[PDB]
Amino acid sequence: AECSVDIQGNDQMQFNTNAITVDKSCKQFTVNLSHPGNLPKNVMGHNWVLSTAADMQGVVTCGMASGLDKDYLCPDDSRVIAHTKLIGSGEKDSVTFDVSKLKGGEQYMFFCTFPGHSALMKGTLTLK
Ligand SMILES: [Cu+2]
Repeated sequence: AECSVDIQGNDQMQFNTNAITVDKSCKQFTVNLSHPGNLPKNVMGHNWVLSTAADMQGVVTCGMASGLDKDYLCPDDSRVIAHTKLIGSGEKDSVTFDVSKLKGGEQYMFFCTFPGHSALMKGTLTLK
């Protein structure tokens, strides 16, 4: 089983994957996020945030006004299944979550909540 994925967010507003597969035999799944660019996090910060497709817009909106010092996420927001911190150029963060948190018939999305990023920085996550 492959129970981790490495993801990059760059200075051109791109994640390097659009779709993440979580092998259902994994008890835990890990995302290792890094930022290959030169731009600092107040200009081009990225996080990796997971929610159901239905919840994505609310999480993104709640985040846009939570501000930079809250990593553009509403604190202790239970719609967020898992998230990293907001990182800038040359930084990295990882998150590990319980695969039991994923419902098998549900649609999940991952995205960055830095204001405006999620138009491009989004993809699917699928338990299979
Ligand atoms: Cu971003």
